[PDB]
Amino acid sequence: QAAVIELGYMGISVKDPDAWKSFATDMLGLQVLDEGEKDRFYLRMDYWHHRIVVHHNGQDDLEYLGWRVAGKPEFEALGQKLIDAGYKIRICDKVEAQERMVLGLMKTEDPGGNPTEIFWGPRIDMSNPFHPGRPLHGKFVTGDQGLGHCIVRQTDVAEAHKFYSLLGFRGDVEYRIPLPNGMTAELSFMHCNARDHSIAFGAMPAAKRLNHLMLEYTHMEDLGYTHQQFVKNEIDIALQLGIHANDKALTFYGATPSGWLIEPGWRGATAIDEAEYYVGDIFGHGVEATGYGLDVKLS
Amino acid sequence: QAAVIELGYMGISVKDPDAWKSFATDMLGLQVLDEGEKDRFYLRMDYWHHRIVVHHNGQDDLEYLGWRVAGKPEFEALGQKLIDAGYKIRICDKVEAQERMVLGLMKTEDPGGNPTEIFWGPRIDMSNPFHPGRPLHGKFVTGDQGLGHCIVRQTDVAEAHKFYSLLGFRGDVEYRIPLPNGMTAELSFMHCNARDHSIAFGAMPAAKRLNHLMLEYTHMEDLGYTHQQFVKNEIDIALQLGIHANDKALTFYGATPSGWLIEPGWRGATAIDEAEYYVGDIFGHGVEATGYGLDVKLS
Amino acid sequence: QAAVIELGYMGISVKDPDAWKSFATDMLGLQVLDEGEKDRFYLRMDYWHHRIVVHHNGQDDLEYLGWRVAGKPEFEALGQKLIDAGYKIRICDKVEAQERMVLGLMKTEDPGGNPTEIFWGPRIDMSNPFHPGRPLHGKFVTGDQGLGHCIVRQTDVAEAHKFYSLLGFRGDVEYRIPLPNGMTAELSFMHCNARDHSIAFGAMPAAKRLNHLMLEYTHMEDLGYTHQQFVKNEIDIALQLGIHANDKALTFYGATPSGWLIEPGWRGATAIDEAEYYVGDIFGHGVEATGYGLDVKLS
Amino acid sequence: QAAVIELGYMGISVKDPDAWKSFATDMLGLQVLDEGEKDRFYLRMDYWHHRIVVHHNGQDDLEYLGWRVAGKPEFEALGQKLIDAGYKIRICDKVEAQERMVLGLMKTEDPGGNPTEIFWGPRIDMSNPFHPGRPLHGKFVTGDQGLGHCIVRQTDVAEAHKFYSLLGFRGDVEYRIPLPNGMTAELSFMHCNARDHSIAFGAMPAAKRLNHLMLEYTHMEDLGYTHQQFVKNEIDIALQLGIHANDKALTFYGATPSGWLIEPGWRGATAIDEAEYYVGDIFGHGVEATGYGLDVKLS
Amino acid sequence: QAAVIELGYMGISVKDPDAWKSFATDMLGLQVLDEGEKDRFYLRMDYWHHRIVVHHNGQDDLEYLGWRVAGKPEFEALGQKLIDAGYKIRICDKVEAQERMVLGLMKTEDPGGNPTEIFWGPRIDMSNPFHPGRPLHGKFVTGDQGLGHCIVRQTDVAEAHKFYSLLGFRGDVEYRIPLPNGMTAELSFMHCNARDHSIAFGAMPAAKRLNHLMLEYTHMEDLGYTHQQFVKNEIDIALQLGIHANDKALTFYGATPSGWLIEPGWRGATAIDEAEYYVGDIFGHGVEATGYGLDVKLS
Ligand SMILES: Cc1ccc(O)c(O)c1
Ligand SMILES: Cc1ccc(O)c(O)c1
Ligand SMILES: Cc1ccc(O)c(O)c1
Ligand SMILES: Cc1ccc(O)c(O)c1
Ligand SMILES: Cc1ccc(O)c(O)c1
Ligand SMILES: Cc1ccc(O)c(O)c1
Ligand SMILES: Cc1ccc(O)c(O)c1
Ligand SMILES: Cc1ccc(O)c(O)c1
Ligand SMILES: Cc1ccc(O)c(O)c1
Ligand SMILES: Cc1ccc(O)c(O)c1
Ligand SMILES: Cc1ccc(O)c(O)c1
Ligand SMILES: Cc1ccc(O)c(O)c1
Ligand SMILES: Cc1ccc(O)c(O)c1
Ligand SMILES: Cc1ccc(O)c(O)c1
Ligand SMILES: Cc1ccc(O)c(O)c1
Ligand SMILES: Cc1ccc(O)c(O)c1
Ligand SMILES: Cc1ccc(O)c(O)c1
Ligand SMILES: Cc1ccc(O)c(O)c1
Ligand SMILES: Cc1ccc(O)c(O)c1
Ligand SMILES: Cc1ccc(O)c(O)c1
Ligand SMILES: Cc1ccc(O)c(O)c1
Ligand SMILES: Cc1ccc(O)c(O)c1
Ligand SMILES: Cc1ccc(O)c(O)c1
Ligand SMILES: Cc1ccc(O)c(O)c1
Ligand SMILES: Cc1ccc(O)c(O)c1
Ligand SMILES: Cc1ccc(O)c(O)c1
Ligand SMILES: Cc1ccc(O)c(O)c1
Ligand SMILES: Cc1ccc(O)c(O)c1
Ligand SMILES: Cc1ccc(O)c(O)c1
Ligand SMILES: Cc1ccc(O)c(O)c1
Ligand SMILES: [Fe+2]
Ligand SMILES: [Fe+2]
Ligand SMILES: [Fe+2]
Ligand SMILES: [Fe+2]
Ligand SMILES: [Fe+2]
Ligand SMILES: [Mg+2]
Ligand SMILES: [Mg+2]
Ligand SMILES: [Mg+2]
Ligand SMILES: [Mg+2]
Ligand SMILES: [Mg+2]
Repeated sequence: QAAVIELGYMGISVKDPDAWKSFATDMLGLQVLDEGEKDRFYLRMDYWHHRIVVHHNGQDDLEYLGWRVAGKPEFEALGQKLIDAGYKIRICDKVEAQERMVLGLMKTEDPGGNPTEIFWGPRIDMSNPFHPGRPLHGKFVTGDQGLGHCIVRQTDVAEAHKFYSLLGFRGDVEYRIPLPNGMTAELSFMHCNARDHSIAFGAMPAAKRLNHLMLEYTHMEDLGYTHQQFVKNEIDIALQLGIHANDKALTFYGATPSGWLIEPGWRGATAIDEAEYYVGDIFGHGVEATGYGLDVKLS
Repeated sequence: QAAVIELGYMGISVKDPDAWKSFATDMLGLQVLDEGEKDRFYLRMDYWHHRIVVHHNGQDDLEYLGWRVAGKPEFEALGQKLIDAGYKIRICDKVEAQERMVLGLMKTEDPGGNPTEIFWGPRIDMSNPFHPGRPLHGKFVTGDQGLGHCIVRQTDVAEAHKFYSLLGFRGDVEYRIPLPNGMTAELSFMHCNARDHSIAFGAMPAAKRLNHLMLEYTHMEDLGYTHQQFVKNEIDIALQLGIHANDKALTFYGATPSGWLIEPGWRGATAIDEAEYYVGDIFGHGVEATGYGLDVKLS
Repeated sequence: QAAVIELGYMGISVKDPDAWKSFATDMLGLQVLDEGEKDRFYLRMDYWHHRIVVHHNGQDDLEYLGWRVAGKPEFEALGQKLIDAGYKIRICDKVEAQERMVLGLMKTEDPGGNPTEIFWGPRIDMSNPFHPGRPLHGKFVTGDQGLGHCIVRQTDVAEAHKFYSLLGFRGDVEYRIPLPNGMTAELSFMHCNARDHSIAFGAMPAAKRLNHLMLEYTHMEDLGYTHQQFVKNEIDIALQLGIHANDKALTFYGATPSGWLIEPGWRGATAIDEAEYYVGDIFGHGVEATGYGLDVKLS
Repeated sequence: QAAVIELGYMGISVKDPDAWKSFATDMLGLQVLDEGEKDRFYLRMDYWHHRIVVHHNGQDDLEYLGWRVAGKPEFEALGQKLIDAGYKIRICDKVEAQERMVLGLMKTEDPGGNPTEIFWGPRIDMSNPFHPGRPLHGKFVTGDQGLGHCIVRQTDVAEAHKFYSLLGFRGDVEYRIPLPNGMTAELSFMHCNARDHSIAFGAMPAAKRLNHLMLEYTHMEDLGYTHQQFVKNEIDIALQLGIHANDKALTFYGATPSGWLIEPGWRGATAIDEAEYYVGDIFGHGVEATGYGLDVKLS
Repeated sequence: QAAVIELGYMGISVKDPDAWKSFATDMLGLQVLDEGEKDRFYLRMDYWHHRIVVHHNGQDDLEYLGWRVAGKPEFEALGQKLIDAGYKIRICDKVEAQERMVLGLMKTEDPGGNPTEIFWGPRIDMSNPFHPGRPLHGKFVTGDQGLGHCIVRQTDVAEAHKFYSLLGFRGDVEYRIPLPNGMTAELSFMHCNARDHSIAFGAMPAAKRLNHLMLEYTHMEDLGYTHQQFVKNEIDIALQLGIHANDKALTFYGATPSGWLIEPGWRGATAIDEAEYYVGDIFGHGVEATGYGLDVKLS
């Protein structure tokens, strides 16, 4: 059955490109690639030409998520599936596909308004191995798991679930978290490969499309050094170190120059098709810096 | 689903059979088998009776590619599939099948005019283990991967892709290579088993059906010795040693007595169903000898 | 898809039960189980209550082959498949099923006239571990591979193939063996599990239903001792020690007291779905004693 | 502790070099190497320049056994050990060492009169991989196990044992075999590496220094084919196929053109330091052709 | 027994430090570390503070080899062993040890005049992971194998062998290579850990202490890219790509800015204690650029 197989790339727009270059390299160990374009640069994690496009003169938010399918037959099948179900899509011409450096490209929006791209045939620069922006003990976990995961804004969880399910994702409510005001927040997490989740959401108020992006190190030492960099440089940590009940990953959440959060992590477990839920994390992920997309403790 | 499972055998015709015997044995380590026929001999690589038929009084080009299916049910299913799709096929009688030493045989041509045979039931001489034409450290990689791969001539890539897809192959454009004249050459690569590719093509001008045949050694030492044989004997090397971005194989391309190229290699990676593309090889495969099927550098 | 999964049991009839008890125990290492019945006894190989039923006052030939399916749903599906295709079957009542010690039983004949039973739910005596009729270094290869294999008589190979294919077997002509008279004998071999073949046949003249039964030792030492027993006791060996091209097993063929052959063996390879053929065995299996079901050399 | 580590090479002399070339290649699969010397040629089994030197104008017997030590320090230590114990040795000059193609060489005789050489630094031709004299499924077992083993003549087992023990071998009486005349033959077997034995002997009357040489195939198929070659060509088999109780190897013993026996085999077990004994082999090794070094059955 | 366990560090002096920084980073992928010292900088390969010290205002040759022992007890034992055998050593004070960044240090010269240091307790910067001077697919092989190997000048091979044997190395003559003038060059290779050799030499005329330094990549792709860098930048290659008979490594030899050779390589085999010799390499290592420390082909 035709399905999305990974979060292949994403685009963000920023107001301060120079701050983003220093942040990405020094704080995270990502590689900056500048192709001489006036309005954008790239961040690499592996052999792909890029994983993140960073657009200038921007909004400090997500621009697009790029979801990969295996090839042209799955691209065509999924496109027709979306059309048959009543979703509005546009099949892109050669110029637009070349902009993203993919062989085939279609554009749509998810039910929450998040620009969503489906593509086949990423550009891989095997001649240009990843070279991190600071020394690293290891590298990033990508491969069959794609670049990482995001929590994005939604207005109707059922509608969002319908859309991502059509795309081949699996998952449902995995957390029922008590809120300070007596309500219970339901968070849904969906997978499309071995990464425990690639997309997640609730129907929570949010000023930005993007709540956080999670990037995963192969080595615990790089995660620890990254955490220390945030502390040393007095960068806000919204949720402190902890371990998630679903994916078993060791992570924290820190501010980016755009105000949405980065979640550096290590040791994510394999996705499971069998739905379960929790009322909190294993421990940690307590609130430190207030006033971010995540103001409430997870355990 | 019924599908081609390997490149089982191939036939070539040559103007100089004696030169071909010395080339195949000394330069490559293939085994010559002469069954006393006036007009042909065989080259072996493994337990199969043969992998290559070498016809005399010839054209210095490919005569046929022989694609294996698992058995009679898949043979019949694929035959009917070709007929239903409007392709012209001929089901061969016992005499023609016996000529190829197979249990069932059908003949057609691919959209580029390359004679294409589909068969089941190869003859295996378990009593006669491979005995290479020169001493070898190892042997050849065949088995589930078939004999090797070819690049062949096509006039319409989309039509070629349709035909091979019907036969059960998977793959698409994997290289977009800049050409000296400012154009971009698109090369497509298709697999039917664990070998990264078994057939590949672009819509490129070509005097011969066959651009090159790739044969894979189990041992790096045999590849190195083969490379040294080409250098020592001053045989043209069209593309020097390098590593492909798609299959990760260490290979070079040298002249055969027929003028098309042999690509001896080592360390091919497992095929992947997920389409990606590159703008060049990892490195190497630079042009040395000019005037062959490949005049342009691959990295 | 519903299919036969193993040769579960078989029945033979004999004129000399006492000779058969001594032969089975001393020459082969099978276990004799006598349940006090006037007209039969059993031979064991493993935890099954039995693998071979030996009927008295007999014909020195095969009485029935018992083919297992996984359970009742597959039994019912296969029964209906046979009926729909025009084959005559009888679904057995409780008394007949109890005679065979199975939970469900149907009876038919293959196109060559060989009585064929299909059943589910064999009786396993876990409380009664196999105890061989002579000391053994090892045991027998059974399990997922069933008891062994037989070559049986057929009058029309295509009809036989159709029947066994309906039952879920796979396989075709694997040998084209030159005969002394200038003809070529075609032998077909079919599998229904990991055993390289469980049933095989050609359209060859035969006085008996059963040409041979093959039983496989886990240990080479037991095969060698068995071979030595045949030599020491001057029991006819029709085909001497050799190795088959298809299953790679080390075997010989010796006379039983019933005149059909036993093929003791060791080291059978895993079945393959990809059809190939040979013109002889790896070596050995030359003719020694003449006048048996196999009078012609296999290599 | 300084010790012999393998049977590295051996020398034989023959009356019929041409018969020996055909025998070694066709019957055994050894590689003939002729360096243009008037009086000798070589047999190869692996990457070593050679394992067996075949001298012309000879006696149809063993000329020397060449025992390897790890290096110069062990060579010197063992030389001094032999001198201290009262054995007569000669340290060879450069010319004599070069004849054997070794870096250091000493010559002596064992207590039975068998010329015995101790050396370090064999010549290995890594550029020249083994190329068998007939097609082989596999190759030979050499490496840490050396070339094979011999039974040689002795007049005093205790004296022989003392000598080989000084050289670093371990082992003792492993067989007490009943003889037709009512006596019991004691055979001793000694190891110096993982090969179950490299040298063995009893105090038995013998016209030749060499009773037999055992060579081990990696693949059972090559052993079987070799056995079939002896049968087909009507070459005397002194002891038929069987399995040894000590090393668990499948072997037979056949005549060479020199009248002493070759023991082709397969599946030798790892040497053990713990002494045990047997009164016969597992089975087989019965007498067929009479009048050879071995006239008595082993089981 | 106390012994040297690896080539831990080395010092070189150069006339052109800027050329060396560009060469080391771009051509080899080494990491430049400048600690602000006026007269030296460092090259890193791994977590060690450094592996190579590069001194300014120099002689374009080796300054010292630094051989590690396990700890203080082995340092003291080896020091006393050298004194007892009549070698001149100096035990260094704290200032000299701190210069090398080691816990204990002694200085001597080998019999060929090559400055030789023995130390315990290297400085490891676990906080500062290796960051190569160009992007790399992999990293370097160091660890238990130390930094690499050198061939250095000697005037008396027996004396050199005595010295290195006292230090705990093992090895002897491994090559007897025919020279153009009819002589035979003997080369000796010694190991002190799993690296096939760490030091090697003959008694050959040489203008420099250092003939070559070998550095080993984990990944074949980095070796290939390095080879391509030498070709592209028209840097002299003295011996072309080939494989050594002793260590089985794929290597070539290229000019450094100091005129002695670097030998980049991949796939070195484990050292063996059993001495063997060869008359050439497996193949390759033919002469290209003349006028370097190696003017003669190795195969
Ligand atoms: C900000 C921006 C710039 C270019 C694009 O193609 C896009 O999608 C967004
Ligand atoms: C919500 C939104 C609107 C426009 C943008 O360019 C963007 O990144 C986000
Ligand atoms: C907890 C949360 C915060 C912001 C979001 O956009 C979301 O989907 C969930
Ligand atoms: C649950 C799961 C695990 C691994 C996968 O590759 C996948 O698609 C789903
Ligand atoms: C592994 C670990 C250690 C300390 C923490 O506070 C935590 O959340 C996790
Ligand atoms: C509650 C939760 C679980 C896993 C995540 O990756 C995350 O961001 C939040
Ligand atoms: C040249 C040639 C000869 C015989 C054939 O069967 C064939 O296909 C081609
Ligand atoms: C193009 C072509 C035509 C005829 C042949 O026999 C051949 O090998 C090729
Ligand atoms: C690059 C190339 C050259 C010749 C061909 O026939 C082809 O398909 C591709
Ligand atoms: C991609 C792939 C890998 C292995 C196979 O056997 C196959 O058919 C396809
Ligand atoms: C492994 C390797 C070594 C050298 C080369 O030039 C190359 O292309 C590959
Ligand atoms: C560009 C390319 C990649 C892989 C191949 O086998 C080949 O011949 C060419
Ligand atoms: C001879 C015989 C006896 C009983 C049976 O049930 C049978 O099938 C055959
Ligand atoms: C052919 C045949 C007929 C009756 C039997 O009982 C039997 O075993 C065989
Ligand atoms: C060779 C052979 C002999 C007897 C048979 O019944 C058969 O099917 C095949
Ligand atoms: C070819 C094959 C191998 C194993 C099996 O279990 C089977 O049913 C078929
Ligand atoms: C393993 C083996 C040994 C001897 C033989 O004759 C044979 O056929 C097989
Ligand atoms: C020719 C052949 C192959 C395999 C067998 O089991 C057999 O009985 C015969
Ligand atoms: C017969 C013979 C010839 C030369 C030798 O060196 C030797 O030991 C024996
Ligand atoms: C006993 C004996 C004597 C001389 C030889 O040359 C020989 O090979 C054997
Ligand atoms: C049994 C035997 C035969 C000959 C010998 O030389 C020997 O040592 C033992
Ligand atoms: C008994 C034994 C086993 C292995 C060896 O390497 C050895 O020297 C001894
Ligand atoms: C494995 C084997 C088979 C038959 C024999 O006679 C023997 O000795 C060994
Ligand atoms: C009795 C015996 C055991 C092992 C051998 O190798 C042999 O030649 C004899
Ligand atoms: C050239 C140089 C400079 C400082 C040192 O300590 C040394 O050994 C060499
Ligand atoms: C031979 C030599 C002399 C002095 C040095 O500083 C040096 O590096 C080498
Ligand atoms: C072959 C060679 C060249 C230079 C040296 O210093 C050496 O020891 C060996
Ligand atoms: C020969 C060898 C192999 C590994 C080692 O660690 C060593 O010291 C020696
Ligand atoms: C692996 C390899 C390939 C080509 C060569 O020339 C060589 O020496 C080694
Ligand atoms: C002849 C040789 C072998 C191995 C080496 O590392 C080397 O430099 C030279
Ligand atoms: Fe997250
Ligand atoms: Fe190719
Ligand atoms: Fe059989
Ligand atoms: Fe023996
Ligand atoms: Fe070297
Ligand atoms: Mg989940
Ligand atoms: Mg592909
Ligand atoms: Mg089969
Ligand atoms: Mg023993
Ligand atoms: Mg060595």
